[PDB]
Amino acid sequence: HSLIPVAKWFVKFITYLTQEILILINDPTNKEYTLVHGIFGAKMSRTLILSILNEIKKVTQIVAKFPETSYPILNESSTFLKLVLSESPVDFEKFETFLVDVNNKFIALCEQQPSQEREFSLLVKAEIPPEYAKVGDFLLQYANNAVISHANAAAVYFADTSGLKISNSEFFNPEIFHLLQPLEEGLIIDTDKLPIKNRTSKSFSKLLYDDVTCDKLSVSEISDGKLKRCSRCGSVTRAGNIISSDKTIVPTSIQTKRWPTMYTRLCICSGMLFEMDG
Amino acid sequence: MDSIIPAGVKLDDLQVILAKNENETRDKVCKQINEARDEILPLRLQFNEFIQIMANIDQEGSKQADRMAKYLHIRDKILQLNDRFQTLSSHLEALQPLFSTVPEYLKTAD
Amino acid sequence: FRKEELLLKDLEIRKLEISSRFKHRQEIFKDSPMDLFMSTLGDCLGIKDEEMLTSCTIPKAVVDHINGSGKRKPTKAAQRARDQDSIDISIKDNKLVMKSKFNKSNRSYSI
Amino acid sequence: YKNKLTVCFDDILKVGAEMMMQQQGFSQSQQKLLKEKVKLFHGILDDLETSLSQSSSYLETLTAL
Amino acid sequence: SNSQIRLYAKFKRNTMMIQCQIDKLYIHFVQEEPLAFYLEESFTNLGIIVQYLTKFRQKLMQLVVLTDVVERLHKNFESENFKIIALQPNEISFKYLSNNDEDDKDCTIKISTNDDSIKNLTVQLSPSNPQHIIQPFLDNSKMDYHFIFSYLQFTSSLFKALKVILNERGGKFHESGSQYSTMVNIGLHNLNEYQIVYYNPQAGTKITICIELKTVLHNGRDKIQFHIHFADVAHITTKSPAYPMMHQVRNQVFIRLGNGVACDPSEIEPILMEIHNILK
Repeated sequence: HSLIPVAKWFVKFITYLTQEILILINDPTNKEYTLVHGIFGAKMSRTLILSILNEIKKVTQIVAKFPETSYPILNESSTFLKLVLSESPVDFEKFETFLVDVNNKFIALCEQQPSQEREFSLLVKAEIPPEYAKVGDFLLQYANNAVISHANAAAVYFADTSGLKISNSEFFNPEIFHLLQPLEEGLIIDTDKLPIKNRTSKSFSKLLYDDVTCDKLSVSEISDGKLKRCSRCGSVTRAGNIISSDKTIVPTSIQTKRWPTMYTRLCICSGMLFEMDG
Repeated sequence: MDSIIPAGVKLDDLQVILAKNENETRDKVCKQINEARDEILPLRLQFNEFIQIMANIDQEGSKQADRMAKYLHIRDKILQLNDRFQTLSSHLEALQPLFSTVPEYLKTAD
Repeated sequence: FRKEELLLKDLEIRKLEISSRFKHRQEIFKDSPMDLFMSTLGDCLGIKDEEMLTSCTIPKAVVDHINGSGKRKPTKAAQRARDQDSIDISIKDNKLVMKSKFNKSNRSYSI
Repeated sequence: YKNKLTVCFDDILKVGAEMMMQQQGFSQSQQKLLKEKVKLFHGILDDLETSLSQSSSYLETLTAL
Repeated sequence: SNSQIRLYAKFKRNTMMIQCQIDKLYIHFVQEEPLAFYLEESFTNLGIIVQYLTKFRQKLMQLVVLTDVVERLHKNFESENFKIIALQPNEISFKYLSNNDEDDKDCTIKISTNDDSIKNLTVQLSPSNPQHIIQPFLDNSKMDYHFIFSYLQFTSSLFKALKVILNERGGKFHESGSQYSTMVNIGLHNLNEYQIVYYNPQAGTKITICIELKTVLHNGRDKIQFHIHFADVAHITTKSPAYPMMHQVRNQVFIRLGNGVACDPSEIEPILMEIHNILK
């Protein structure tokens, strides 16, 4: 049951990259949307998603092979897992072949001309060197006919993929998201110089969504003071604590240690997690 | 109600009848088409209001008697909806003999 | 741990009761979409059938046959059929009666 | 047009019949079915209004002629 | 001797609303200081002071709310066509479109004032103004006046373009026997969309163009753009007699994703004419 909130962000993520495919075709000269090139260029990411799609098929096959029979009421979580995959706006099988074909084309190009900077460019720079300008044109042309032909073009463009918490501008509050002191004064800032409403860790970030299980944060979980913040990336998560009964399959007082207990002390970015002050 | 235009009468006979009587039936049919035109819009407005009520069913509800009142109200709403459907059916069937000449005129002019 | 067992048993009984409920409802009031809508919506609210009002009147033949207390005796096959069904169904004065067989308390059906 | 207006309001309840059946989240197919039903109801209302206006104009022009 | 009361008052700032005609209040501005003005009454017995004071208080609340409305409009209607024609205590006659007529009020706003603010701001639109087709929806919906002003400023260019389109067909006899079988009329669903359908009774064909207000995510922010596109019903095959012109429009147009065309309102009026260039 607890995997369902994670899967919502999993589907919400693949739609953002597919949305950028349609936008980039009309205007290939827009430099502000060059992030789409690097994401597909990463070599392990294409394999990593394929592995995720592989285990998703294995899990669904195993669940179909070994369903829950003693209690039909408990089949909702298993059934919902099948439904969310089929009801996705873009078919996973069509998207699976999309990344597979990119890997093969990007391997033959290495044999055509030996180069090691392109591996760095596709992973870190998220750009294509000017000497390989012809390679960039291939991504625009081929992506249109491959997967979009089997999906709703109008729906994906207007789909609500906002709130992905990808950019830093939507992590910290807009009041403090700017340079506060000149470079001569240094980079570290004493707390006393912060604005009065911005002198606490509660006002530093957007405390709306969770970062580990990708679930919406209710008012009860905000006010209990049991949530944690990362001192490195500004992430906020209530991991490592017992979840409320309303988030369980059935409201009950039984305490169960959920998977968020892995990140009790270490954040996702190897940063330290601390109890958020109230 | 009243059948000003007899059934089964030809178009030319209706033209001859219409040419006289100082257009009392013309006034009646003009009033009928005017009220149909002025009725078309309020039906759309109240239908949109019903859609808005249905969409906002999960708001402004805290007591069970509130549900009694609201759903009695909506059942009454569709009650006058069916009543208005019957009234517009009567209006169109009243003008049905008048409209019956149009197919004959079109097929003769073909 | 009998508490969770009885909760899940009650949930299964509820879902089968709802199944029988709508399969019977779709045929008893097939002629009136208004009546079906308002009946299922009121039962989603949790309204007892003795309080809500009906616009149309049902025939009395089904009322006589469902109980059989009239001149025609109920069929023994009909008795077995109503025994195998999970809901006791009968109509009193143009209105049917619905009562839970396991829980006699005010089972709220509201969402 | 007489039958279309009757069935459309019967179908909007029929389209919802399966919507509250599961209720007795929301499926995207049912939501888009409701959307297309309401938009076609509006469209046929507009078409009937245009037909009424054209028939009326024909009425005055034939009466004048 | 003159049996009159004048209540002189003065504005704290050079408010541009003083340039507008406020004669239909029966207020007089002072000649020697243009920020000063008086309210006026006439009396019998003088002792019933409350009648003149309450009428002055009412006229002063009316003026204050009118000034607030004018300031909000100036904040929201920053355009070169914005101008006030006639000033009245009970109605507003201002021009914000490109209508050439001086005395023709593009938008009429009726003033219904209460003890503290305007009870309701009803928007009335001139019949010559092409915006009059949205009048019933504005009347029956109690939306925010600022939101109504925002919608009007956002859709003014669309209104001008559709005005040109409808005036193309509405032209008088040009001594040409080109009795076109296509008539242009406006279809309306609600305030969120405006629809244009081309009636051809001779050919028995329809040309539907729907313009909806759909939100799209842009750089982490949601924006509203006009969704000019053919409806999903318009899955017209190659066999339709009228299909050539839809196919030409699709080939020459279909931000294009194949079906929809989202456009900036500052650029809708040239591109719509580009669509209308094929139509005309």
